[PDB]
Amino acid sequence: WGGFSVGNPTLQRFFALHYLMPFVLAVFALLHLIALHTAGSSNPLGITSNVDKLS
Amino acid sequence: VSPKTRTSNLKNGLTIASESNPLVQTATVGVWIDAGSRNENAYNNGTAHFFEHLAFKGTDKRSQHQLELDIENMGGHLNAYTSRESTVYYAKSFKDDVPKSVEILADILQHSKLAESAIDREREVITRELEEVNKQYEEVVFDHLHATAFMNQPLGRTILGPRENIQTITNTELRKFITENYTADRMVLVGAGAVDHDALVELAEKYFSHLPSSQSPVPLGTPIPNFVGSEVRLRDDTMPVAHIAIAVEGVSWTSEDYYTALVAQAIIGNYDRAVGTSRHQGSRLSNIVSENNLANSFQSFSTSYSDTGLWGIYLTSENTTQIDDLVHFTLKEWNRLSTSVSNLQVERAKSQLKAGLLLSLDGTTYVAEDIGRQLTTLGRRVTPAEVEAKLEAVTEHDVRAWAQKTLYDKDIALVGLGPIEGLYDYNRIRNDMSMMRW
Repeated sequence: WGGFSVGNPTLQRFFALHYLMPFVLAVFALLHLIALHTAGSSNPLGITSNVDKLS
Repeated sequence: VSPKTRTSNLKNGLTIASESNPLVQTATVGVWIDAGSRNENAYNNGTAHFFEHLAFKGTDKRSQHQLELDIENMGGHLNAYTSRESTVYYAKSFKDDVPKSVEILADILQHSKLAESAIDREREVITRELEEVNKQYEEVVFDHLHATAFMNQPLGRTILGPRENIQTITNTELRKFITENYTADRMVLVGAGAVDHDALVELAEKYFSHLPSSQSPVPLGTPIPNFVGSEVRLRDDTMPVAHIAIAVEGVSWTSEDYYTALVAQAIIGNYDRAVGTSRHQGSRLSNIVSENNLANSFQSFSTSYSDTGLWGIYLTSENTTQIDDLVHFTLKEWNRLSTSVSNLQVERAKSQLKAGLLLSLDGTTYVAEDIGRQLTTLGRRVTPAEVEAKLEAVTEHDVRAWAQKTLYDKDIALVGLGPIEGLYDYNRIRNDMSMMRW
């Protein structure tokens, strides 16, 4: 809180962190796609798609 | 300046066409017919090809054995081939063996036995041919290309025909086919080399005078094809070489764009890594392909029929991870025929063709084939002077105009055979038929 209840210190720190967190989230979104790119997307049948790919 | 092609007719309407060469000692004589597999329907598809087998299986007079002996005694050989729109039967012999050879040809065409025993024997031979064309990759690719481009149309059928027809072809339907199609007004007797025209006309009057005329005599080379943009993929991961053909609808023999299409085809040209000169060719595609090792070969083609044609390229490549690049760069060179070609490329290609069209005719069989093809597709032999004039009339404006209506943003027919995992789907190939920058 930066104090003994929720107040100005809390609000100003939440602003700074709210601005930051979406950038962190974009990085992790990119990371999970890089990790996926090794196997590729799954598909609704649950089988390999290595037999039949589309751009 | 080559000797003049002499041309005469008989009363039935048989054309005789000859080009003498007193410098050679052999002569090619034969019969060029304006008929082929296209004249069959779906039920007798394969008949034309079947007949070609039976033509050498014995006549009313000479048996198969006697036929063999007769040709062996002449000293030369006989040859025949059936295509979609043309059938040829010719005989290469010595100068003075020409009357014998004309007599043998007239006999096998008019008076062939077509005995049930021989039909049954060939039915197995032809059945085996179905499972051995599989090896001739270029033929496989082009047969699938016609099948897809002219989907469910007569030009889309194969020459061999289906297995089912081979088992059901009778002597009746064979006889009917050759009676309807091998008429005098559709036939040209051609001589090249050591032949006298006047002698050939006499031999024609002696042997081909009792040929039927058709009821409605149209001119030679008289035909509606509706091209289908489409693809056939014959993936085979065990083959090391991919074979790919890409074509658009091209031009007929008598199109006004016939020469413009040949010039455009020559701008792209051919390439073969095994030929020493190919790395130095002027063609832009050739340079891209050789520098990057994208292909073993490519061959541009502009195939013509009476009422349509296919214009495109045939590629072979072992570079299975860069098939995308090969196709990409090929279609980007086609795009430049619409956007970028100038007098530079056009004049170069015209220079190359002016010679090429004459160079091709370097023996009596080549000359006879040229006379016969031209007489059965155009109704006349076009003199080299007329050909030189038609080529000279092709301008860069003509090429660009032709490409913009024939290639640019058009549907293609695409066939791939072999390790073609790297060949993208239809849309991505067809999207390369235009440039977003233009």
